[PDB]
Amino acid sequence: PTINQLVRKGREKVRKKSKVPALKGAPFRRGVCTVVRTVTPKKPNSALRKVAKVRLTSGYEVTAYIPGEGHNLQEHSVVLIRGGRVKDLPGVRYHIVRGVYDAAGVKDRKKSRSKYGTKKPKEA
Amino acid sequence: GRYIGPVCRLCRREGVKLYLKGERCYSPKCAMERRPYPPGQHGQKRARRPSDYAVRLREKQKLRRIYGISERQFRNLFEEASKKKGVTGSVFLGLLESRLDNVVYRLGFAVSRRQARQLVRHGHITVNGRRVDLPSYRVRPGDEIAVAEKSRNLELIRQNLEAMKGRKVGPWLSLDVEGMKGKFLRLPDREDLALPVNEQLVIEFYSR
Amino acid sequence: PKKVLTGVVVSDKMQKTVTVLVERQFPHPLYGKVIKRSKKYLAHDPEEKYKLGDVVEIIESRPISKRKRFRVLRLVESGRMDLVEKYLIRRQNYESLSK
Amino acid sequence: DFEEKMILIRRTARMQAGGRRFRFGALVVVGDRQGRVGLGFGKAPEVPLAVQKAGYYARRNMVEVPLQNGTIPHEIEVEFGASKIVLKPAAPGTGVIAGAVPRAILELAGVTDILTKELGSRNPINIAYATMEALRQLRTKADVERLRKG
Amino acid sequence: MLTDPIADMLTRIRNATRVYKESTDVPASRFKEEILRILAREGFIKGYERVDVDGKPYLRVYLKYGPRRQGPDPRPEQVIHHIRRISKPGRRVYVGVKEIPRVRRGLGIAILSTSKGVLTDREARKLGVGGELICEVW
RNA sequence: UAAAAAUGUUCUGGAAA
RNA sequence: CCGAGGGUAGGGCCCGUGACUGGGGCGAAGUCGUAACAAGGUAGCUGUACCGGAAGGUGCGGCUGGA
RNA sequence: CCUGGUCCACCCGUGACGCUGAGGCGCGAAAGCGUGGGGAGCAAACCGGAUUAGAUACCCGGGUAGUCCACGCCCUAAACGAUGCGCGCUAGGUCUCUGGGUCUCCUGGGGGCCGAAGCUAACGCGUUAAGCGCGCCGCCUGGGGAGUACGGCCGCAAGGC
RNA sequence: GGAGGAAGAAGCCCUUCGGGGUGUAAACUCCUGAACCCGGGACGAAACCCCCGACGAGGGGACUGACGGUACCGGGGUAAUAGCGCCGGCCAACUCCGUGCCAGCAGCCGCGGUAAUACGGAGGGCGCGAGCGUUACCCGGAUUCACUGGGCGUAAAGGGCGUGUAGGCGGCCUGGGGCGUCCCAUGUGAAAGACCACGGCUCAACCGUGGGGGAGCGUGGGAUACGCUCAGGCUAGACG
RNA sequence: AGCUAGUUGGUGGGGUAAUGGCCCACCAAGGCGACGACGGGUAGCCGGUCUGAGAGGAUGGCCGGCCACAGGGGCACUGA
Repeated sequence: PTINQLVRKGREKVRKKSKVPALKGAPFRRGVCTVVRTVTPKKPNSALRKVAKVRLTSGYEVTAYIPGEGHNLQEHSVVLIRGGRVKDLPGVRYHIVRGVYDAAGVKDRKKSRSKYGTKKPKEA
Repeated sequence: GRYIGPVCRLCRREGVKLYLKGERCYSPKCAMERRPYPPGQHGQKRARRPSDYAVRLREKQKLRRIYGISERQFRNLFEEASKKKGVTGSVFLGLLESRLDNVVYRLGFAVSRRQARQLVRHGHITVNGRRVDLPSYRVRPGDEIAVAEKSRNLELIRQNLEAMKGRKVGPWLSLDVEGMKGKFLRLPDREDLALPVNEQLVIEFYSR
Repeated sequence: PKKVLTGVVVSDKMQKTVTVLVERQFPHPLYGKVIKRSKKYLAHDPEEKYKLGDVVEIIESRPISKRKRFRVLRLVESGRMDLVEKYLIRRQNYESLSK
Repeated sequence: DFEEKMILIRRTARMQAGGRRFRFGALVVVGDRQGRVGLGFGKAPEVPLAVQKAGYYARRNMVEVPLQNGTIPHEIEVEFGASKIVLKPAAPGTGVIAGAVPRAILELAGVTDILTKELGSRNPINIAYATMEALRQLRTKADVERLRKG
Repeated sequence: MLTDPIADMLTRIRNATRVYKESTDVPASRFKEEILRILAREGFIKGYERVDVDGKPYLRVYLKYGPRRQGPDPRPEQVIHHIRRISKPGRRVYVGVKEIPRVRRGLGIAILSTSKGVLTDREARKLGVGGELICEVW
């Protein structure tokens, strides 16, 4: 466009949209699972992913994913939302953080334990 | 902290013989002299044309591992080595030679590098009068590095100080063998340091 | 130094006051192009002797009233109803940019 | 003889009644790190075959580079296809600031210090060729003058 | 009605140089001659000369090329490789003496219009003046 | 340029290479 | 005299919510057909208008991105 | 009969009076709407016949708006060269409409095709540029949601922006 | 912790059951001495004030340390923590077993349906280390709002077409003005920060001293090519 | 997308350390707006900070300068 047309209209900044409204960007956000079920994934893949539907301190009720194998969440377990989406679950855009509040670490995990609560076993 | 662990395990892997142990690593068994291959379970099979990245990694590790300098310092010192007016190639290599303990090792005193460090961490080493114990201490021109007195009579300092009779020091250092002194006449040169390292790569590895 | 601006006279239905239209040009802060722009000042006319289409200088002055902070320094040219029409015409069009 | 260094090998396919039938592409760059490089793209039914072939043409598509202390006389922005490449001279010590494809060439040409930037389509082949035109078009104060004599 | 005499002139040169024309005609302007004088001194053209086409004042620029070449396409190398108008009416460009551009590491030239005359980058720099940046040629 | 000629449906999800 | 605030009344902007309702996106293996892609079996697309469970059909004009 | 654009020739007059153009205003195929008029042929809708598993279609027989005129609305399109307006510059060959010529052919304006240089992702474009340049305007920033909703303006409505 | 230390213990893992790996790693030998112990122990504090000289200049005198019995120094002195991520490609790093579109992974492309370098464990490896990963947000990469530095026949993109308001832009010659513009001088541009040089804490991080930038805008002076403005002259655009 | 009654200007007053519609009578009808007035949203500004080849982009916590506020709100007294 003509310089004159830039002088008049000028350019336009992009403005990025957040993939995670956990308000204040808040690295995380606390909440309570009001529904803790298992959804069937998107396509290529088949499975029974375990997802909790949690009510938040942001004033939002979102559905999040419970990473790892085997979890201990019930209809009222307080939980810490982390934000990180799941490709197959059309709805889930956040990950429940293992090892915080009612969320138990992953029993017997031995690799990447840091990413799953699961403390550290004593070589005993 | 400064690795500490299987080192003549890197004489291997980098495939470019290393003497981080000194005496032995200098013998007919640098570990290297029996396995010119990397460790692990595989270690002796066809090797994919290492990526343009890999080469640089290996070049860097070659160097950094060759001092014991832990990355943080290594890469840090590298940056200083950048702004400083001049070729990063010389400079850096030079700033790696200015490492107190290093010079210690560079001027007999200690059989090897890892050993020269401890000598520093115990006082045994001394500079232009007052003593020093920071392996990171950076030597400057006209400064001699002297052993302490409490040591001079130590079984180790002996044998190690003996290996000097006959052998000459690097073209930028002197040495009062009987009076354990020797100065640092000037920052070493690319050629003087005959290192199995291709600095120009180690440099490219920090671009990305 | 008191700021001295040169502009044309558009309007003067005020008592002892005359609105002046000062033009200026400058490089665009990002795109270079030199561009005009304008402002109107309410210069004081105690003598009541300057009128429409009068290119006059305007000097900074101790506040004479709200808005009026300039006095007419000196006439620079008379008769320029041409410059005034442009202004006038621009204000006229506005009456079509409504909803 | 020269250095030789491939930039990329690749496998393409054409179809037939019985399904797809393959073929290989070797884009090889060869030089002496002191003024002479050449690029060549070979095609064959076996990788080995293609890379040898790409090496052959390689020496045939040569080009004198006016190296000057390890760098290029001036700066050029050559476009090829929708692939643009920019070469800007550097000071000693800088090194080669380019991508894999252009570096391979510049490095075998003997260039030691150079600022580079790929713009537009970064297609390997196309950038690679856009780099050779670029090097091919450089001049030195010397041949600029033998141009505007009098 | 032609909106940029100079721009046009630069273009007419470009156009014929690229089709190995012996000379090209361009409408006469005192300011334009200046440019041309510089284009001739720094050696880009063989020379210009006020002439008259159909009763009107024109400038005949004489192009200069390189020697014939080998292989396919023997079309000679070009003396005027590049020639781009910098300051145009749609956006003028003025440069301080410190701000003066260096064209092609030195193997090229920019042409400024200063209060001291239409001079080149070197001439402008030496004279410590700056100005409107007419064009650049390499 | 001017431009005739066929009544008749459908094939679960992944993966092929 | 002015005046924080309070009080009656009526406008404006925005947010939440509402029986029921409109269409939308998404969702391994549901139902009906068969509009389009090869004169895709009535060349296709198109603005409009009427019509039809549904794709869509027909009218009028236009396009070739059809012969 | 009234009237618009436009081109050639003579170079006679004016003497930069120019280009472009947000808004505004005007025009704007077909269908569609409001009065009234008109209505042969054609023909959405609609009713038959036939085809078909079905046939709200294709084919056949009928047929009302409409198509036609006037006045006023509507303001959309594959409104297309899917290519904004103007000016300068950059090989030719050929066919063609219209003007002037010292009517071999030249020269001006227009309509085509092939192609220098150059451009393009390619296809292709190429003095009727999609080439090389300057001026001004419009417009584009991944697909769907959607030219949808809310708001506003417009319209009788349909809807348009 | 350092230096020695096996054609190489055991255990664990692979195996074409010869063997290969973890690995000089350990054990083992000497050697240094983080911690801790005893003794000593700061700088930061020199004037207010007092005395001689006038309560001036100058000289001398006395009080005062929260941090601290800390830093630091002397002597003595024990082998004295290691973890986290990752190893399909991008991207450094591969094998065995388990599972069998399950359980699970996943930043993008995608891994799993009975031989999975992709899930989970192990061995092994790579990276970084008192750290190592994860989430959120900013810039980069993104010439992906393109001033530098992009586009619109078919990929998103020419307005249905005119006329025209504001605006933008404007041919050739000359002269006056000197707003744009360019040049010199000068005022301003605090400090810290940043950069460089050199110094002070054993180094560094911190820290001090010095040095150098700076457009912008004010003031005074000057230039006049180009743009602008007034004026005169022209005819190649345009109109008649 | 239009906004404005202390609204825009005047004269004479009150007021103040002082200019001024800051406030007041009286008079005149003005002022402002697509160069975006009025309105809605968000926000303390800067030195700088992060990023960038650069032009830019993002940001304004510590330290330094200016502003503003002191439970929400109005007002004055003392006084340089």
